[PDB]
Amino acid sequence: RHLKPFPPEFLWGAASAAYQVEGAWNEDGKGLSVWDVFAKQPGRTFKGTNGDVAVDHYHRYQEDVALMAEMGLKAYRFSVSWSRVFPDGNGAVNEKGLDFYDRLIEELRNHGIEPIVTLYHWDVPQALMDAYGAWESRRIIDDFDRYAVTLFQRFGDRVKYWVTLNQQNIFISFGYRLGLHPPGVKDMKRMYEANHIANLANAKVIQSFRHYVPDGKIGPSFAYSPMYPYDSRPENVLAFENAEEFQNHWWMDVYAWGMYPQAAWNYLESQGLEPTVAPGDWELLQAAKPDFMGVNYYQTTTVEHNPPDGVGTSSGIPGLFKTVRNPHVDTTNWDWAIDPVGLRIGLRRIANRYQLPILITENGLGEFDTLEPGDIVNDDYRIDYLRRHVQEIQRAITDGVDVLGYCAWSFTDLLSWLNGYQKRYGFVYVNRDDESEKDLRRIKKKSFYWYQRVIETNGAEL
Amino acid sequence: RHLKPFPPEFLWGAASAAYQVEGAWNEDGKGLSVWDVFAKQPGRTFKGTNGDVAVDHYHRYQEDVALMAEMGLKAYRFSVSWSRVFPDGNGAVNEKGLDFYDRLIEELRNHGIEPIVTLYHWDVPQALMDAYGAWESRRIIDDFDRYAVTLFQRFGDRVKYWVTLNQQNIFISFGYRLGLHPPGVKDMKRMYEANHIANLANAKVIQSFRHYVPDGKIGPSFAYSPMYPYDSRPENVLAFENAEEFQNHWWMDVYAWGMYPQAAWNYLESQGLEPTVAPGDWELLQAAKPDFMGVNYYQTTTVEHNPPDGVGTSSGIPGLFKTVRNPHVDTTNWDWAIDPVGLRIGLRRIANRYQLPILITENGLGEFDTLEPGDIVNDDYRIDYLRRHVQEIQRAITDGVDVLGYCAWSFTDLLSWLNGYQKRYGFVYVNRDDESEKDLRRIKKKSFYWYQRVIETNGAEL
Repeated sequence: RHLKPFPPEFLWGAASAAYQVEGAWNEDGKGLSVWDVFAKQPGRTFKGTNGDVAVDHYHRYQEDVALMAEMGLKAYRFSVSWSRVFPDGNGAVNEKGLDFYDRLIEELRNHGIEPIVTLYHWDVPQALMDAYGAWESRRIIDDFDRYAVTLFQRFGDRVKYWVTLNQQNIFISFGYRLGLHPPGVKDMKRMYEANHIANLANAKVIQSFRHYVPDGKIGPSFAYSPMYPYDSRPENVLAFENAEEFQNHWWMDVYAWGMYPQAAWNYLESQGLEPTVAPGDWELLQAAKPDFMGVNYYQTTTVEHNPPDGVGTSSGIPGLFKTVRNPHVDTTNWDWAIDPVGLRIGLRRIANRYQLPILITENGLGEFDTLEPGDIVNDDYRIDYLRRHVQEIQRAITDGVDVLGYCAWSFTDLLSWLNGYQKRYGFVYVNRDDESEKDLRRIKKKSFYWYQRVIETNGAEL
Repeated sequence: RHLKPFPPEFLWGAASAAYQVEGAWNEDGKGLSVWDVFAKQPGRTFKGTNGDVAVDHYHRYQEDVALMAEMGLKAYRFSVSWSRVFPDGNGAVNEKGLDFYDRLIEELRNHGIEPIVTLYHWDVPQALMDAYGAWESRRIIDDFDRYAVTLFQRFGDRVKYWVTLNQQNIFISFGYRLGLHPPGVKDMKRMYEANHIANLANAKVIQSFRHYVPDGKIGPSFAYSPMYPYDSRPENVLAFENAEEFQNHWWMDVYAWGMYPQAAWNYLESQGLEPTVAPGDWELLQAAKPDFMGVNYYQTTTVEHNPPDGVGTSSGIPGLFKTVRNPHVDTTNWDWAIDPVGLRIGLRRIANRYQLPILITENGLGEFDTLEPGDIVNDDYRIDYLRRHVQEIQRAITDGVDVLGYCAWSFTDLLSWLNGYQKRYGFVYVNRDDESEKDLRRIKKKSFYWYQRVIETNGAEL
């Protein structure tokens, strides 16, 4: 057993999200997104940081793409801001907004970089929330489809790889169960209704894609934390079965097969939480097969048995499972797990269950970076993290998983949703902080040159 | 939470296998099976025990069925001895052989017991082995199909439930990898070829069944030991992924989906062990969907990481996994785990992966029963084992698994393949041992009356 090489056209990539990078929040006719409004609620974000300017990629995209070309990136995954294209969500298309993405795509294409367009990264126009509650209304299905079709028509000739909803499980759960993200709701019944509507929207746009981009490849991207049982106690293995189905299959089985898993469905039904199903829903969900599963990966989760009066720090569902710290994985300086083998396990699970190729749409290390004199940022810790994950991807490929590419999170430093700028993810440091924009200058970190060498050798030198 | 009741037509059953019970090995024109010949090789079986007489069910079937009716069995699962029906495997049908099964089916029906006919329990006629190597030749596909169709034509009007191959993973692995069962070969390449041919034979007969028994239900039965990781060490979870796929999905994915899992396939191909595929193979395997998955269950298996220089007591595959004792389950007197929750886990896994109904075709406890004065057998240990498993089945039904029935192994004591008679499995003790058949009298054990009560109450007291 020697390791297989990465395939010749492997998409070595890096990624961002529109609200986190663009700025220009009110320029060129752009409408308000739910995040523009949410982040301006006092106390919501660290030091009141928000996306008004972010790292100003909207104005600095030429420099950023030039840096991507210097690195030799094979692919750049970005999201399109719906509120730039339809400021009111529906209604009139904004040609200024589409023209930004056209210029970005042209810059990428002129440097030989594959664009990977992500339709949705959490920024539905505020006008749709006001009009009908956004993801809680079936009205969004057609509005999202009209938006996606517009993008397919404008860019399908130049963009082969598309992601639909990015981390639906996050925007739905954080928005409707934990109340951390818009709309700030804590209501499981509403969460599962909005989730079902998002599932229908995903399926509808994949159907549209088959018409407008017949040679393209499309898929949703799932924030995947593979579950582990704590030990071989039967009750803990059963907790693992419950958790993997409830947290992971609940989304990925719908994406791949168009069907919710039955044990989870029956539990939700027993709680009065299962979504409302309309005639035609199952037919639509089953008729929208993706070309790949997108995977956003940071860590695994370990679970154990949870008595019916137990946990609802540990989280879980009474009678089904609760989380427990895994003593067998490392942690970051923020006490989150580092588990590169877990990425191999997740890739293996997706191939084994769904036989789908996988695009890793997000993986990276957030850490304080120190800017040293001479514009030097020594981030060996980020190189170590990325190296270990890429090594495990190579082992998954050797096992037989079809991995289409790997998008490191992120290309440049970016604004986090709630925590400001100090925990940085980029290959490229952006000189700004939570207090001021400074000069917004871009500074290549050591990891930039490391990844440049990874790409040059197609992953042979890590 | 309220447990669901066992469904109104739940098949409370018990089971046997032809070679293990019938005797009459050379009567009424029956041809030699591979087991008739194999068990007579010196040293092959304990004390030279063999199936010449076994417990003489061929002559005593009326008494045995009368005991089943006294117990109130809803179903009796038995296997048909191919060599009674086609003494040479192909060629001329033997009407006396069919007449035995006709009389057995009529006896069951007259007592209100549902027959569950198992086509194949390891006893291919020796003439097919002599002519072409039995399961190593594609010739067996049509010969097995002709045998199955004969049974469908004669009995399809009276038998709704059919099992095709019973525990293919055992007869193939023991016959061609471990050399413990006929033909006594130890050659992994030959094992995987014979296994592929058995897969095609299974699919072919299910296809034929659709033509001849339009209201029937058919499926294969898999000897399922669900795998557990030892703990939440990533390498042990990975070992579990490898083990569940290689040991379990390798068979059940072919049965349910008509496809071998890719990581296991690629491992075999790297060893030069993958089977030879002919045009039409995938089409046939994919077009023969079963109505249920049959499950033979005794215990789970716990696994841990196994370096490429490791185990090949513990067993495993270097670089994939190795077994390890599970400290969290009880054990039988033969180091078998007792893990009723593991049965719930296995049922949940089959429902979650394949959405198939499940017929539990075999589950039971083997122990050295003592015949006490007054013809009393106090087998409280067997009652305890069965009770715990039936309770876990009810929990699986409550979770949403469609369990069609439960066949306790076995109805009467029977001959084991290699280990004689002393480790007994029956509800009904048979007075014989390894040295002689004694008088073969049938004696109800305490567990007989326990299960009688379970059936009478439809499980409602457990």
